[PDB]
Amino acid sequence: ILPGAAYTEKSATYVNTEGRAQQTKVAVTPPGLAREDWKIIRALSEIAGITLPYDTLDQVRNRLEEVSPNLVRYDDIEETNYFQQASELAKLVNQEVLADPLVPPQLTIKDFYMTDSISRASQTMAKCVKAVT
Amino acid sequence: VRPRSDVTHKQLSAFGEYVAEILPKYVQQVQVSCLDELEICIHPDGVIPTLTFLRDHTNAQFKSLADLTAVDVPTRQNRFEIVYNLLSLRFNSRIRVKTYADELTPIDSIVSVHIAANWYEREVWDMFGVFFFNHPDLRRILTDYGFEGHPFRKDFPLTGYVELRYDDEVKRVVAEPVELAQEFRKFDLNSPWEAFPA
Amino acid sequence: AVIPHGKGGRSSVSGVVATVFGATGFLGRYVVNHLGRMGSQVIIPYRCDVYDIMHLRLMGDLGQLTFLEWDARDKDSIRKAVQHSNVVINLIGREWETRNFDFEDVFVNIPRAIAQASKEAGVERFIHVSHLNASMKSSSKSLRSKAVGEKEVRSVFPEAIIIRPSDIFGREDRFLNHFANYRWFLAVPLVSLGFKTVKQPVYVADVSKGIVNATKDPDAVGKTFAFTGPNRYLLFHLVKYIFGMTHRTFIPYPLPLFVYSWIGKLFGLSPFEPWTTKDKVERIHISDVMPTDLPGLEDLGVQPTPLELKSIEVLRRHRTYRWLSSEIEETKPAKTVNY
Amino acid sequence: TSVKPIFSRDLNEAKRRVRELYRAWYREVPNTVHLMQLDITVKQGRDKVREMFMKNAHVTDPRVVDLLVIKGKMELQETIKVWKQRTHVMRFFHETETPRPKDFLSKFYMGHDP
Amino acid sequence: QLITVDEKLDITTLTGVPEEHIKTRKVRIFVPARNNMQSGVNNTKKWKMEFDTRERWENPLMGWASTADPLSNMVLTFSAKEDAIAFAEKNGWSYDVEEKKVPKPKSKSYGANFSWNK
Amino acid sequence: NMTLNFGPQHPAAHGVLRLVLELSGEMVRKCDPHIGLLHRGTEKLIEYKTYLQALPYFDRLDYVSMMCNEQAYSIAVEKLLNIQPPPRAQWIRVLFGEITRILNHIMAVTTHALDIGAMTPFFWMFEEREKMFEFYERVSGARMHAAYIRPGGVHQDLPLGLLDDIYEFSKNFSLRIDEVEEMLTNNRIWRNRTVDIGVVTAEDALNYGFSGVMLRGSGIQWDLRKTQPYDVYDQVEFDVPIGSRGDCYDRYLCRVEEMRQSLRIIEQCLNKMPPGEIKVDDAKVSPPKRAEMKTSMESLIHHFKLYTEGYQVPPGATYTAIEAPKGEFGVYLVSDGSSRPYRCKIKAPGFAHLAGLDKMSKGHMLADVVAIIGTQDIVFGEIDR
Amino acid sequence: ITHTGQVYDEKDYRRVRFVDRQKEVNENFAIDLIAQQPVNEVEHRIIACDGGGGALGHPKVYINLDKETKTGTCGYCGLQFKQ
Ligand SMILES: NC(=O)C1=CN([C@@H]2O[C@H](COP(=O)(O)OP(=O)(O)OC[C@H]3O[C@@H](n4cnc5c(N)ncnc54)[C@H](OP(=O)(O)O)[C@@H]3O)[C@@H](O)[C@H]2O)C=CC1
Ligand SMILES: [Zn+2]
Repeated sequence: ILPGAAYTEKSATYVNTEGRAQQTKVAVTPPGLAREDWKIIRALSEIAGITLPYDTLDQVRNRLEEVSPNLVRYDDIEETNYFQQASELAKLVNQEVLADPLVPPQLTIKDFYMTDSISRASQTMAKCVKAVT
Repeated sequence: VRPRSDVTHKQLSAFGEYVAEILPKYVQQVQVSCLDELEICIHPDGVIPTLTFLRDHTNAQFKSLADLTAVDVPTRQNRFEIVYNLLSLRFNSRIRVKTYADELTPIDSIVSVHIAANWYEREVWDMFGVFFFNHPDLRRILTDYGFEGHPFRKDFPLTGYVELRYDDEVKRVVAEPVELAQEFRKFDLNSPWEAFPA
Repeated sequence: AVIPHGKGGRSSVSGVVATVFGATGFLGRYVVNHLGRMGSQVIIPYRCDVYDIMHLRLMGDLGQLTFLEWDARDKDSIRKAVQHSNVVINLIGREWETRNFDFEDVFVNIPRAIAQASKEAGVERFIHVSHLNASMKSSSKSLRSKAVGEKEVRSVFPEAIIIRPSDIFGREDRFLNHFANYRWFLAVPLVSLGFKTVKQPVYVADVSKGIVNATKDPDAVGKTFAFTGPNRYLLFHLVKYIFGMTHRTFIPYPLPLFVYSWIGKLFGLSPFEPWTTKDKVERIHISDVMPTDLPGLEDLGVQPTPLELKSIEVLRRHRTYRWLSSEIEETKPAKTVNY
Repeated sequence: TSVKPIFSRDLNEAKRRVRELYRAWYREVPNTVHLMQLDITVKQGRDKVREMFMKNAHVTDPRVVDLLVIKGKMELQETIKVWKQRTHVMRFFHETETPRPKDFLSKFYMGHDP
Repeated sequence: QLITVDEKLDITTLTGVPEEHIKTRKVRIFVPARNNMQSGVNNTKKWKMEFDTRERWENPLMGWASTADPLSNMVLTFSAKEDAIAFAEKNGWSYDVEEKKVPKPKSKSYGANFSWNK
Repeated sequence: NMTLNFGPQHPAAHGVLRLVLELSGEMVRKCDPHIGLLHRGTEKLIEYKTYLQALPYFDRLDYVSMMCNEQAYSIAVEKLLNIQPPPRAQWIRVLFGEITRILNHIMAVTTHALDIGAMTPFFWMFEEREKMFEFYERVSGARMHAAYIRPGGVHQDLPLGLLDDIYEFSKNFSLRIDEVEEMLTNNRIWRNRTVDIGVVTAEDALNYGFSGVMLRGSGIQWDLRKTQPYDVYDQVEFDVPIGSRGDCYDRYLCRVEEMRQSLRIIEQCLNKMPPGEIKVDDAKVSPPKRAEMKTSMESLIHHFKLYTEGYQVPPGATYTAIEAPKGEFGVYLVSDGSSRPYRCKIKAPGFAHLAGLDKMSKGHMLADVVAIIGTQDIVFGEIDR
Repeated sequence: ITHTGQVYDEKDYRRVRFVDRQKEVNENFAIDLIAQQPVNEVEHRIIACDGGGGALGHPKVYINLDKETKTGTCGYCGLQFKQ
């Protein structure tokens, strides 16, 4: 068990569905010996010996830049897309859509209240769940 | 409602023009506040000249220096706002002359014009870091002998960075980085609703 | 346990609750210092009056140090001291076996009961302290007894770290001050004229950090580290060097240890903390064991500190009106004899 | 750009002043270690002056350098006289504080925020 | 006569800050948003730059929060984005400015909702 | 030129003053006072506190004169708000303003003598002081450090009966001042150690910003209380005690004379204090009465906001100076529209006076320096702030 | 033990403190004291609650004892009122 942090406890980046990258700020220092997710893996790499290049988070932000653009530019949706070539490959792909109806897993609101880890661990969400049930 | 005496508002305004005409060169703004106080504002170079005229002019004798202070507006390019408040025992009146100084652009010293400033100028250097040329002996007055940093600057932490305790091992008082046992609770107090200016 | 949070200084937490029974003395003053600096919870059992224990209060944050009334002839007192500690450090020792406590008690008897209880309590580690070169067949009843105990302590708290330090010098040291204190005796009586007496001195701080580090280090379990020093010395240079920094004349005078054991007996006779003792004398003229294989201070992280470096601070009080202003580097450092 | 000068028109002239101060401290270190009965070595002390002098070696701004010596000179005066009792001087040596490692692995093992 | 310097006023050497808190402290220049609780907008006017948050461990004796970071409670207020950026550069703190986001104009008219059509 | 630190812990030196001195023989060649042994941050701390929670700092700035200092901040905050206290509160502030002047002078004259070596005057007048403290306590709750004079008037009306006792005392205190005179005013020896010691010219006193008895002692006629009246010190009638041949003895005589003149001002205040309220009626600036906040919603809201957030003074800056017992005490309070101040330089009559120690004690013996620190009433709280 | 049952525990590193010195806890815990308070019966739909003594009580609030289903409880005194 290598405990990590949560988004209230680290200056990490996330991106929503239309690719707008956004930055969580550290509201509270992570608890116990728990540490930021990126460092645990930089440290494991040092013990392993295949050390990762970055050693400070600005450096990891620079790393994100080389693999991907959105990650470094915040609050900035990426305008152009290439739908036409996407279709060409879709046309090549042949698959059968089975007759089974497609159903969202969250059919009613009790479905919604507890999903992720933090949610599941919620006493307030649990009280909400029993109120519905 | 305070007992304003317009008689004053006018007389001090009139002096404000008087000074503005007498020293067109250094006076940038002059205004008599609604609180019945004059606050000539001078270019930093006019420190010596504007004070001297006020200390030694028959129609404006401002013999004693009430205070020399430096507000620090971090936003303002010229961070410090040296303010000199002066009194006239003859005309029973006062005026404040305020200049602007940046961290590394020193102001002249007026110890010549008023020797009262010998200490206050040392106080402004120690707290804010403005430097005063031609000062007889500028050296920290209020802060500790080895203090690093100018304390009243808005960019200096209240608690500071060093605190002192006695260590037995070394049998001598010893600085250590500040570790506070209940941090200053920073209550946010500004209300999101303003007051329609009268 | 106590997860260690903080930046590392006072008002921070390290999670080491540690009973330290002999804190009142010379080394304790140092053991509590680091433990308090680190932020550890320190319970200091005391039987000295509250006025004397005050120097301890200043070291450590509000609530770090707790003082408990304790009597050696009462097992219950040791019981409650280790109730809530997870580290027990034993520094109980004396040079003059007193009317109601003989060397066995101070070294072997008591330090056993203590670790014994500590186990019952479930303390993670115990660090007994016995003298270096405490051969089970050494000349001084003290060294013999101290060895006897280390045998016993291993039974009660198997693998309780044990540290055997070499002569310890630091302000208020015996090793360094005592010699400087022979001034009253115009000449200095030294067997073999101060030769045939190789000794390695260790600064009090060095020993301490090691001890503290031993508590926070895993490797220490079941070890017998022997904090020794950075350089050995024939007792001759040591004595003169001391007198050198003290800037007081030196007349090393040969006197049979036979007759001298008698001088120790004389002071030993004195009621108030004999200035010197039969045993101390023997211990003095007892050479220090070789490096052997036992691990050392640097092993526990604290690189030893040469004697000459801090000697100036320990011996300064003994200088005169003017000699009080001389510094060590204009002074001549004595030669090192490893033998 | 376009900045008024304090005591030195160019870094060159300014450096002259730094040389003087260095000398001053260099000549003073021994005296302090004796008038304050400090437990340090003159060679060690001069090293400290060097370190402190070097710590700011990067600066290339004429105005910043001039203030730095003004401040430096003021420190000297205090130390020259006994205004700064030993506690004050020894603080320069950071003798009691425990040094912090700068190795990443080291910090990881100890502090949440490095 | 004035002298020329192209060196970004850096005065990190005069401010008197410990080395650790000048090279490891990231400050963010942001215009404060409004607690959704209140509808007043007088606290969303001036830009503020705030230093990065640091350790707040519980105190063992009384349970009070304890902090080892001196620049924590310090939030300086600057009237314009340009001036705040300048403070970071000369003091040597790293900065990551966030553009002000002001509510977009919204068209409202009491008559519009009375429309049964829609 | 022997160098010697007068020493922080000097039985004579008030509080803690390191007066490094170079003494040719016993004569003092140079006097370089060191300050800041009591700097505590009072000016920076205030920026982080609301106006009402910074009022207690002013009592601590120069605590011999506990209240008179509070009046200076009060006045300053009232000016910025353009609010003025109710009539009864004004008289109170002048009543306790003067009582405080006596308290300071009893401190200055008797502590001066203790350093000189006369010890019985201190015990004689500290008993009178004690009796005065009790007024403070029965009005504020604290013997000293009251917090009674707040920015909009005083906090609570006088207890029902205080005025009568501030009379009995005043009716007698005179004799107590009279007794001390006998011993010192004309002692064949007080005069010697005090006369012609630390003479300060008139032009030099204005130049070094002395602004206090120190100016008045040199013959310059300036009492900010007559020249620029504050509160209702205008409606009373008192005589400034100007001095000639300004020297330690003359100024002393002046301080004994203001003790006398303050009894004249106190008498009047007791004779003519008006029926009325003791705090402005603007719940905006003054906290609502507790019966009102517990029965009226607008009063609770005003109580909650005032205590939790603050006055919200309109943006501006003012330098208001009163005549604190030591001299001109002024607060330059710059203020943004916020409830907490932006700057509050406290002008301390004392920062200027100490500076003069050098120009006063020249070619003087070690004992002379002790006499001159006394004739400046240096309270290191105001100087160090 | 205490109101909110503070229980430095058998394994805590803080229970060390009480050794040889007692802990501060409260008898007549308040949690149960108002529960011990009788329900103030009233005639009117709404009732006041000065806390008792006016100025020496709590800011006066009016409680709606309108449903016997619930005895209004002034948020300040915890006094239940029985319609
Ligand atoms: N520096 C040295 O001389 C060396 C010391 N050591 C060992 O290190 C340990 C610490 O040394 P140091 O501090 O100089 O020794 P001290 O003589 O200073 O005594 C150490 C502690 O033991 C306590 N103690 C002694 N006798 C008794 C007793 N009968 N009952 C209860 N407590 C007692 C003392 O408390 P109190 O005085 O209040 O009773 C004191 O706090 C010693 O145990 C010694 O064996 C090892 C090598 C060299
Ligand atoms: Zn109620």
